[PDB]
Amino acid sequence: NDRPLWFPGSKAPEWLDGSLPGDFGFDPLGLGSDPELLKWFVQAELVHCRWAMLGAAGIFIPEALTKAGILNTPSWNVAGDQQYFADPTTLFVIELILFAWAEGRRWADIVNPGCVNVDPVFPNNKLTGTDVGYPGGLWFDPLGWGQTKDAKKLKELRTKEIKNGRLAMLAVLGAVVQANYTHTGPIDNLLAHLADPGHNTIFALSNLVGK
Amino acid sequence: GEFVYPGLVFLYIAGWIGWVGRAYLIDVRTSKKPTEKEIIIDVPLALRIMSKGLTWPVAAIGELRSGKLVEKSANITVS
Amino acid sequence: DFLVHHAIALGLHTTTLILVKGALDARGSKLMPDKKEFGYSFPCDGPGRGGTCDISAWDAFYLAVFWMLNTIG
Amino acid sequence: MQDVKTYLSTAPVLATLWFGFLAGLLIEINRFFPDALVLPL
Amino acid sequence: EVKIMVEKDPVKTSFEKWAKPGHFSRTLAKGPNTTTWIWNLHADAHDFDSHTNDLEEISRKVFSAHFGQLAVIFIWLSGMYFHGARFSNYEAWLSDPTHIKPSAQVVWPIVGQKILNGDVGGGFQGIQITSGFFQLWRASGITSELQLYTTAIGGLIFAALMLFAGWFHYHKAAPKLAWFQNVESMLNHHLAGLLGLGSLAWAGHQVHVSLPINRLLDAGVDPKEIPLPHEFILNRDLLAQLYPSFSKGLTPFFTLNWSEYSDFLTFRGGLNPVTGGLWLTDTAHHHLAIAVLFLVAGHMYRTNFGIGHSMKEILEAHKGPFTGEGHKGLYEILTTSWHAQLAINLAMLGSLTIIVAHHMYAMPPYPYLATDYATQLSLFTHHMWIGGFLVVGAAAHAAIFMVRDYDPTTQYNNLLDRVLRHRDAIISHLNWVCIFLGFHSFGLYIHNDTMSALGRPQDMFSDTAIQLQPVFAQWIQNTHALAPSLTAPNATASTSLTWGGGDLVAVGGKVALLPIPLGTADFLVHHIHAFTIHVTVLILLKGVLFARSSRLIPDKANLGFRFPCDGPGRGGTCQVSAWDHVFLGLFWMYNAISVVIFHFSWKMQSDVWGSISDQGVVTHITGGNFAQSSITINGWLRDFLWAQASQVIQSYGSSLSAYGLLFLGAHFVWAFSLMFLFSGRGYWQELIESIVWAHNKLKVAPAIQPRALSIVQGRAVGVAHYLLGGIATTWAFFLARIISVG
Amino acid sequence: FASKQSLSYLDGTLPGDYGFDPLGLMDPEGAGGFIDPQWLPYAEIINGRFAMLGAAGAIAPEVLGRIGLIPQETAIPWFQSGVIPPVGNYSYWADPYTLFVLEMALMGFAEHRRAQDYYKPGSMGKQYFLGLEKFLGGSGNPAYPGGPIFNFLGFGKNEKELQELKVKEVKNGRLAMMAVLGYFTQAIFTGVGPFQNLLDHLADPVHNNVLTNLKI
Ligand SMILES: CCCCCCCCCCCCCCCC(=O)OC[C@H](COP(=O)(O)OC[C@@H](O)CO)OC(=O)CCCCCCCCCCCCCCC
Ligand SMILES: CC(/C=C/C=C(C)/C=C/[C@@]12O[C@]1(C)C[C@@H](O)CC2(C)C)=C\C=C\C=C(C)\C=C\C=C(C)\C=C\[C@@]12O[C@]1(C)C[C@@H](O)CC2(C)C
Ligand SMILES: CC(/C=C/C=C(C)/C=C/[C@@]12O[C@]1(C)C[C@@H](O)CC2(C)C)=C\C=C\C=C(C)\C=C\C=C(C)\C=C\[C@@]12O[C@]1(C)C[C@@H](O)CC2(C)C
Ligand SMILES: CCCCCCCCCCCCO[C@H]1O[C@H](CO)[C@@H](O[C@H]2O[C@H](CO)[C@@H](O)[C@H](O)[C@H]2O)[C@H](O)[C@H]1O
Ligand code: SF4
Repeated sequence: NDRPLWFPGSKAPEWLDGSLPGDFGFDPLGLGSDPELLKWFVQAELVHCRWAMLGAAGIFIPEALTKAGILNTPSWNVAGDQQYFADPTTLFVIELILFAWAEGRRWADIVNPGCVNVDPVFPNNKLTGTDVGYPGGLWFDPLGWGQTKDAKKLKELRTKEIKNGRLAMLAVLGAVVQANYTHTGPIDNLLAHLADPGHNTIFALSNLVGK
Repeated sequence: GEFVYPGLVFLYIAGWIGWVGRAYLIDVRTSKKPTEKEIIIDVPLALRIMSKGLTWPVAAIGELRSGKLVEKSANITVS
Repeated sequence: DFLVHHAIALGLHTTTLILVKGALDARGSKLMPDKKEFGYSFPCDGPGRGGTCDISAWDAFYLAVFWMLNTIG
Repeated sequence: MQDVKTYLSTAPVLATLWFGFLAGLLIEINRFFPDALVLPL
Repeated sequence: EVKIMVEKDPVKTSFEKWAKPGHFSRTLAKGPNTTTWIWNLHADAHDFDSHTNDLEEISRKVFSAHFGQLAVIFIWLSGMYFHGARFSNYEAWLSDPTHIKPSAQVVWPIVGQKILNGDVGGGFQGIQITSGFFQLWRASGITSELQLYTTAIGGLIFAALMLFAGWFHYHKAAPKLAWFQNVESMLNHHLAGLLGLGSLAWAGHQVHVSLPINRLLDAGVDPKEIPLPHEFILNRDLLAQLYPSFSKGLTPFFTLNWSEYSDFLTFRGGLNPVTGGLWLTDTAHHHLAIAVLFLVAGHMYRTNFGIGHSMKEILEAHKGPFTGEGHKGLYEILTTSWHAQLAINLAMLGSLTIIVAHHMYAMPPYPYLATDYATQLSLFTHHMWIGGFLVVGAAAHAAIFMVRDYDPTTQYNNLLDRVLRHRDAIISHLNWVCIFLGFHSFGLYIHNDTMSALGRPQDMFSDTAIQLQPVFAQWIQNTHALAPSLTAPNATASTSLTWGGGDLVAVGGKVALLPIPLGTADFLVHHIHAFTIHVTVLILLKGVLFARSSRLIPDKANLGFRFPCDGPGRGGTCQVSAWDHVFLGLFWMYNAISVVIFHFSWKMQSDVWGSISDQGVVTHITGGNFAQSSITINGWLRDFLWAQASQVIQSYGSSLSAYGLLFLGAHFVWAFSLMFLFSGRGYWQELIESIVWAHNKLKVAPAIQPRALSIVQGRAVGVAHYLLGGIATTWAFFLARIISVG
Repeated sequence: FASKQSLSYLDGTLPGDYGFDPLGLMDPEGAGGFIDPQWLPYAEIINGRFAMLGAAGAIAPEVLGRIGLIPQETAIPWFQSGVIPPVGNYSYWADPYTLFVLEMALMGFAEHRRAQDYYKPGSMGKQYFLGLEKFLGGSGNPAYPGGPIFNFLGFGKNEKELQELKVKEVKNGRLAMMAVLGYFTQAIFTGVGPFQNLLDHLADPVHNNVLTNLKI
C-alpha cells in the first residue's frame, strides 16, 4: 500500500498498515506495536484532539475579538482568577460529577463495544454509531453526516478531524509555552511577528553573543 | 489518640497488605509457571487483588470460620 | 527504664530462641536428618546440599554465647 | 511494546515505582500535616 | 597489519532480552527455583568471560561497558557543575575566600532538615562541602555561574555522546578481535594523543586564560571587574600588560629564544605567599614539558610504517643465566587475557592514587587549599582509600587469571613457571619478615605501655628516654632542602616546604605549610606501616601463588576460582580458594589504611596546622603532643580517639548533627556485619525451615523456595557491611572534627 | 600513477584515483560505519563542492570591493560578516540566529532528501512533492544525479567527456579544500583577508611570508 508517509523514502512500520484515518506511518519509538494498546491510543488521540480543538477555539477566538474591540473578555491566563457565581471548587466538583457519568459511559463503550448504546431512562433512543469513538445518533450527530455509506468517504472526514485536531494540539501547546515565555497574549505575539519578522521572534527576548 | 487509634489504623493497613499478598500468592500458585509470576508480577491481577482488600477483616473471618485459612498436611522433619 | 527493660526482653527471647533451636533440632533437621549419629559436636557435613557450616547443636551453643554476653552487657 | 511492558513488571522496577510513590505520599502528608505526634481523632 | 576491522549489525536492538532476566547465562535463563537464583543473577551479570568462550564477544562487551561507565562519569561531572552553578555561594566565596565556607548542597524543609542548612557565609545557607571544587574552579579562572552552567550543559551533551557511542559500537558496528590486539598501535595512540595532546591543551588553557585571571585575582582586582577570558585572546595588549613577553608573539618559540618566555614559564619552588598554592607559571612549564615528553614517547612502537620497536622481540631478548627463558611468553598472555591486563592496571592505578594523595598534601596545587584543612584531610583520606581498594583488586583479578586463563603448555621455563616453582621459599621468607616486623614494632609499643604503667618512663623508647632516630629520613630531608644551591641550581626554592629547610607560609592567619620534624614516633609509625603492608602482601601473594594447587589440595584448579571449601576432611579445608585470600586481604588493607590516615590526621593537627598571630608565634591545634603521646597505645586511645571525638558526639542540635547520626549508624553497621562473619549457613537454613513451616500453615508459602545465603555470599556480605561501617565511622569522625576546629 | 603505493583496491576506476592512501582508510576488508568504500568518495565530493563554493564566496566580496562593483560597506573580509561576531559583525534584515533557523530549515529539507536518495536510491521521485518529484529521481550514481535540474544544460553527453568533467571536478574540489584551509590559517595568523595576504606576498615576497608573521 503506497500512501504518503511522514518521511518519504522510508518504510511504514508493520503495525501501521494504513487502515486508521490519519495514518502516515509515524511511530519512531514503536509505541503502537501492541494492538490493544494501539486501540487504546487511537481513542486517547481522538479525545486529546477534540479537547484541543475546543480549547484552541475558546482561547484564540475570544482574544481576537477582544483585540478587535468586539468583546471584553480577559486573557485566558487570568480567567481562572475571576469573580464567578460560585467558588471554583464547587464548580470543579460539579464538573467531576457530570464527567463521571459521561466518561463512564464512554469507558464502558471502549471496554465492551455496543453495551451503552440505549438510553437508560427511555429505551427507545438508541444511539446509532457502529464504531468506537464515533457515537453517532441524534445527540452527537444531529445532521446525519458521518452516517453515510460511501467507502473511503468516512475515512476522508475522519482524517479531516484528525488533522485539524493535531494542529489544534500543537497550537494549544504553543499558546501555553508562549504565554509562559513572553508575558503577553498570543495575538500580540502574532502582531509582533508580523510587524518585524526578521527580529521579532523567540530570539528577541534572549541575550546571545551573536546579536 | 496516643496509642489505641494509631494502633487500629496500623492494624487495618498491615492486615490489608498481608491479606492481599496472601491472596495474590494463592491465585498465582495454580498457574503454568508460578515462579515466573513470582518474579514478574502480573500487574492486572495484582491490581484486582489489591483493590479487593478494603474489606479484609470480613474475608479473613470468613475463611477462618470456613476452614480454608489453615493447612493440616505440611512437610516436617524427623521428630 | 521502659526502653531498657524492653531491650532486655529482646535479648532474653532471642537467646532463648537460639538455645531452644539448638536443643530441639539436635536430633535432625530437613537439611541433615541423621544428626544424632554424628554426636553433639562436629564441624559440618561438607559443602554438599548447599553448604552445612555451623550445623551441630554445639554451634547453636557457640552462637548463643554471644547473645548471652550482649544481654548481660 | 509487549516486551517493554513485561520488563516494567519485573520485581526491582515495580518495587522502585511503588516505594517512590509511597515515599512521595508520606513526604507530602508530612509537608501539609507536620509534627504529628498523637492522632487528634 | 594495523587497520580498522569491524562487523556490520552484529546484535539486533530489541527489548526481547530485557524480559528474559538471565539470558546471558545458559543455566540462569531457565528461570528460578530457589532464592539463590536472584543472587546468582545479580552476581554473574558483568562476568563476561564466564558466559562465552570466544574473545571477540568479550572484547566487544568490555568496550561498550567502558563507554557506559564514561557516560556515567560525565553525568556525575555535569551534576557537580550544575549544583555548583545554582545551589552554591561560589561568587561570594570568590570575593572573600578566607571567611566564606564553600557550600554546594541545599536541603528541602520537610521534617526538621532545616538544621542542616548551616551558616556558611555570604548570605547563604547550605551544607559545607569538602570536595575542593571551589579551589579547582578558581584555579581554572571561572568567575561566574554562567560558565559553570555552560560546562554542565556540555557535560550532559558528552554523556549523551558516550551513550550513543556505546550503543553504536555494540549493536551496530562492532570491532573484530584483530582490532583489539593492536597493542603497539593502542599504546602509540593513547600515549601520544590522550596524554601529550591533553597536557598540551591544558597548558594552552593555562597560559592563555588562567595566568592573567589568577594574576589579577591575586593582585586584588574585584572578580566582577576582571575582563572575560576571550578578551585576553582578542586583545593581546592586556596579556602583555600582565606578562610582557607575550608582546613578542611566537617568534622566540621558533627561533629557540625560549628564555624570552621566562616570565610566565618559570621554574620556582615553594608556594604563592598570597594564596598558599603552587605558582601557576611552574604548572604551565610542567604541563608543557609533560606534553613534549609524552609526545616524544608515543612515537616508539612499530606500526604500519616500519620504524619502531616491537614489544614481543624486546620481551624475548631480556633473559639471563638465573631465569631460564626469561620474559618469553608474556606477550601472548597479555594480548590474550583481559584479566592479566586488569591486574597490572589496577595495581598501577592504586599505587598512583596513593602517590597522588602524598604529593597533593605535600605540595598543594590549588589556591586557598592548604589553609582549608577540611578539604586537605578529605582529599587525602579519600584518594588513599581508593588506592587501597584498587591494589587489592589487582591481586583478586591476577588470581582469576591464574585460575582460568593460565596454560602450562605456553609457559615451560619462563619467569612465571620458575616463580611457581620456588613459591614455598618466597612464602616462608615473607612469613618470617612479617613476624619479625610485627614483633620488633608492636612489641616496642607494648614495652612502652608497660614501662609507662610501671612508673619507669626512663626505660621507654621515647625522645627523652632511649631514642630511635630516623637518620636516613632526616638525611634525605636535609639533602632535598639544600637542592636549590647545589644539585638543582636553577630552582629558586625547594620542591616543598615540608623539607627541613625553608620558612613558614601563612594565609589569613593560618599556617599553610611548615617544616615537618621526624623523631622516634615517626620511626615507630613508618615501621608499623611497613609491617602492615608486608602482611597484606603476604596474604594476597599466598592467595595468588597457591591458586592452582598445593600439597593439601593437588587439584585446586578444577574446583574453580570461587569455591567455599573442599569438605571437612584432611583436618578441614575452609577458605582454600584465592577468593577467600582476597577476602582476608581486604580486612588487612582496611587495617593498614586506617593506621595511615590516623597517623596523617594526628601528625598534621599536632605539628603543621594551626593559627598564627602577630610577631609570628604559632599555636597548633593539639599543641604538639604527637611526639610524646603517640609512643603508647594508651596515648593514642586517650589523646586521639577520646579527645578528638568530642566534636562528633556533641554535634546534636547543630548543623553537624548528620555527622553524629552517621557516626552512630556506622558503628551499628560494623557491628551488624559480625553476625554474617561469625556464623554458618546450616543454622540459618534450619531456622528458615521452621519459618517456612509457619508460612505453610497459613497457605502463604512462596513459590520460589527460600534458601539461606551461600557460604561465599555470607563471607562477601560480612566483609562488605564491615568495610562500609568502619569507613563511614572514620568519615563522620574526621569530617565533624575538622569542620569544627578547621 | 602518482603519490604512494597502488593499494590493490584503488585500481583506477574512480575519477581522480592516484592510489594515495597511506593510512589505508579505504581498505574494504573491514568496512562498516562511515568508513565504507561507497561513502568516502561521495563525502570527498561533497566537502569538495562546498569548499569550491566557500573559497569562491570568501574571496569574491573583497575583490569586487577593490574593483568597485559593490559598495565598500559590503567589501568586508569573510570573517567580519557575522560568522564570528567577536571578530566583526554586520547587520542584515534579521538577527543571525533567525537566519540560522531559516537556513537549517531549508538545508534540512534539501539534505534529508539527498540522504534518503543515497540510502534508498529509487526514492524521492515516487511520493508527491509539490510537483517537482518528477525531476528529482537521481539516475544511478548518488554523487551524480543529473536530470532536467541538476544538469539542465546537457554537458557530458558521451562517456569520455563525462570522465574528463568528473576528473576536473575532483581536482578543483581538492584544490578548493586546501584553499579554504589556507583561508582559515591565514586569517588566524594575519588578521586580514586572503586577498590582502596575496597582495602582501606580491609586494615584498621575501619579507611578507609565514616566517615574518610568526609574531601576530
Ligand atoms: C530516545 C533514545 C532512544 C530510546 C529508545 C528507542 C527505541 C527505538 C526502537 C528500538 C527497537 C528497534 C527494533 C524494532 C523491532 C523490535 O524491537 O522487535 C521487533 C518486534 C516485532 O513485533 P511485531 O508483533 O510487530 O511483529 C512480530 C512478527 O512476527 C510479525 O510482524 O517488536 C517491534 O517491532 C517493537 C518495536 C519497538 C519496541 C520498543 C517500544 C518502546 C520503546 C520506547 C520505550 C520508552 C517510551 C517512553 C515514552 C515517553
Ligand atoms: C501536544 C500534545 C501531545 C503531543 C504528542 C506528541 C508530539 C507525540 C509524538 C510521538 O508519540 C508519537 C505520535 C509516536 C511516537 O512513536 C513518537 C513520539 C514522538 C513520542 C498534546 C496536547 C493537548 C492539548 C489539549 C488537550 C488542550 C486542551 C485545552 C483546553 C481544554 C483548554 C481550556 C481553556 O483554554 C480555555 C478554552 C479557556 C479558559 O477556560 C482556560 C482553559 C481552561 C485553559
Ligand atoms: C567544506 C569546506 C569549506 C566550506 C566553506 C564554506 C561553506 C564557506 C562559507 C562562508 O565563507 C563564505 C562563503 C562567506 C563567509 O562570509 C561565511 C562562510 C559561511 C564562512 C572545506 C573542506 C576542507 C577539507 C579538507 C581541507 C580536507 C583535507 C584532507 C586531507 C588533507 C586528507 C589527507 C589524507 O586523507 C588522504 C587523502 C588519504 C589518507 O590515507 C591519508 C590522509 C593524509 C589522512
Ligand atoms: C586554534 C585557534 C583557536 C582560536 C581561534 C581564534 C583565534 C583568535 C585570536 C587570534 C588573533 C590574535 O589577535 C592578536 O593579533 C591581532 C591582529 O592579528 C590584534 O588585533 C589588532 O589588530 C587588528 C588588525 O590586524 C585590528 O583589527 C584589531 O582591532 C586590533 O586589536 C589583536 O590585538 C591581538 O590580540
Ligand atoms: S567451609 Fe563450611 S562446609 Fe566447608 S569445611 Fe568449612 S565448615 Fe565445613
